[PDB]
Amino acid sequence: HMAAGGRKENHQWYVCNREKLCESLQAVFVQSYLDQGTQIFLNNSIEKSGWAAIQAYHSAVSSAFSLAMSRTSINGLLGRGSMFVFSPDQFQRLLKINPDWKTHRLLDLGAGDGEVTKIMSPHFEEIYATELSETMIWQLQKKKYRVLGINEWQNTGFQYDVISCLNLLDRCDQPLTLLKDIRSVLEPTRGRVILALVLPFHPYVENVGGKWEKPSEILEIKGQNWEEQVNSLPEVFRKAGFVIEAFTRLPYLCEGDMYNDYYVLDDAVFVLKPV
Amino acid sequence: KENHQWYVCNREKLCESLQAVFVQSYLDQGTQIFLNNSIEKSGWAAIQAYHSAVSSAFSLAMSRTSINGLLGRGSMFVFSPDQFQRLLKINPDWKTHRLLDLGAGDGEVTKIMSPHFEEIYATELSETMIWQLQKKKYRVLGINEWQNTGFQYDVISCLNLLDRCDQPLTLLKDIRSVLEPTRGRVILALVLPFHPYVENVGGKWEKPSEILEIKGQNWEEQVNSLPEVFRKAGFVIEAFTRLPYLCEGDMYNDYYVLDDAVFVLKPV
Amino acid sequence: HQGHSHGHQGGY
Amino acid sequence: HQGHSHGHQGGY
Ligand SMILES: Nc1ncnc2c1ncn2[C@@H]1O[C@H](CSCC[C@H](N)C(=O)O)[C@@H](O)[C@H]1O
Ligand SMILES: Nc1ncnc2c1ncn2[C@@H]1O[C@H](CSCC[C@H](N)C(=O)O)[C@@H](O)[C@H]1O
Repeated sequence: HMAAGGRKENHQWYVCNREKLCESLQAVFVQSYLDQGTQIFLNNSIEKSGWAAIQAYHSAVSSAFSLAMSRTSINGLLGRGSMFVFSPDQFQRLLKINPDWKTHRLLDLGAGDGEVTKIMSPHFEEIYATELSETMIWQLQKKKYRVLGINEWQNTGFQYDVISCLNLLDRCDQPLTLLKDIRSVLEPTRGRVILALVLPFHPYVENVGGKWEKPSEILEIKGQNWEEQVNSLPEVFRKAGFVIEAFTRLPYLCEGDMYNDYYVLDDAVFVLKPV
Repeated sequence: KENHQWYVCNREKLCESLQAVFVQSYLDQGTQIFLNNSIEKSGWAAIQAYHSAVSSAFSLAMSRTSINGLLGRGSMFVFSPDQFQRLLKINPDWKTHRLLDLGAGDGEVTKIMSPHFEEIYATELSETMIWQLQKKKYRVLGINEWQNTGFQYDVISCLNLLDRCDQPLTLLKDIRSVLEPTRGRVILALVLPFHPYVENVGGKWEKPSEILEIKGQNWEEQVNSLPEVFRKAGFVIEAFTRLPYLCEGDMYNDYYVLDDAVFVLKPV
Repeated sequence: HQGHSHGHQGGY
Repeated sequence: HQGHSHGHQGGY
């Protein structure tokens, strides 16, 4: 719920100009709100930023070893900087599942430290993940997720019931190939893909020492505001054999530091079905 | 007769084929310089304390190898340039095109070999070692890439990897398949007594998926059991030697020593 | 300053 | 105590 005079509801994290969406997307937009689970993440992040000596240690390690490791690997080494895309309630409302729904296999590509994976994981018997960061792989293994190689998951001899690709397409080297690979191993009668993308779309591949490279493949995501860039995605997904079943606008939240209690980016989050 | 404990070999306990190809090494200038530099580093009290503190802090979260790469510590030594040349039976000026160093670590051994090559490729599983190897401008390939590039290698080095990789017999067969056949040679070093495991994060380990049957009660008996292993992968020994596998030390020891058997292999 | 773990973002 | 970078080693 939200009202025009509701205070501290951060409406700009969730609302969009629905008339700017193409009419086929207007029909499958799902309104999200600043809900209980989101406030638990935020309150937890505010508390973490209050622990000055922890923040100072993290900043000293980050300062000293940033030339030798990626920012992602430093965060995984420290178990810091965890993120949030959706609460369990938001996830269930987007996928249209009840809180007790379960299926067989989840694959979370580019799973990071697994703290977003953990929101989805109660709905699955087996959880698989991929990651390029060595310390994030350790974080995923502590959560007992089965980490597959980045060219292994396509070749296991089984299919996946949900594949999640959250905030990966703007950070991987071959995003069109990734989307095609996802389509090729999704269980086709009932499988769904959960996909999240930060808009405005700005892709690069993370390297060590705050450096980066341009990706080798181009996603044709274009537009002058959030709505317009979402409007370009149906064609991108169609090229990979997907149509949008539902989508929503959600803040991509991140734990903070000494300066800010948390950080925010603007996620567009989609449920895709194979077509 | 060379009698230093790190180099001495009981030739009479080698089989007849291995007696013909053994090459005696000794504690030479390059070796002593490594040891001298290691002793000096262990005298840097504040540096050793820092390395120890960082290693304890990150020990649960990273593999020991990656911690060493992060700090640039604990570099190792297998041979001096002179010993490398003597084993390969090559002059100091000798060159060929392409070297591949599998499981190259921080590249400090790779760089002994490097002057004899135009192009140097390396593989590594440790993210911070990859950083070291890329700082030396080596071309890093994926562990499932290097044998599928379409081109071959003039020398493949596989130094102290067989006891640390998940599939050593596949590794040896993969090396055979992309070695340049007419002149290609493999450089292989193995710590004896042979004790294999796959390093994990946090001092943990796992057993390899494939077993090498290497048995013996001493260096020479274990070496006698290698020719059969090498031949299953299509190699025969052209030359081999005994060398100390040296490593930089810490606040308690100026260096550490293991016992390497170092082979030059030729394809059958 | 650590910032967002996903990285900096440009504009539209 | 850091030991040898190749790891601990058993005996014959
Ligand atoms: N090709 C690839 N395969 C697997 N992980 C990759 C990858 N390219 C980049 N990554 C990882 O992708 C992650 C992007 S950040 C997104 C993390 C998490 N899914 C979330 O939504 O919060 C990083 O952890 C990065 O290491
Ligand atoms: N399958 C694999 N491919 C590439 N590197 C591997 C590997 N399995 C283990 N490694 C690496 O193999 C190295 C073994 S230690 C030997 C390092 C160096 N060649 C030397 O002789 O000193 C470690 O750095 C480890 O990260």
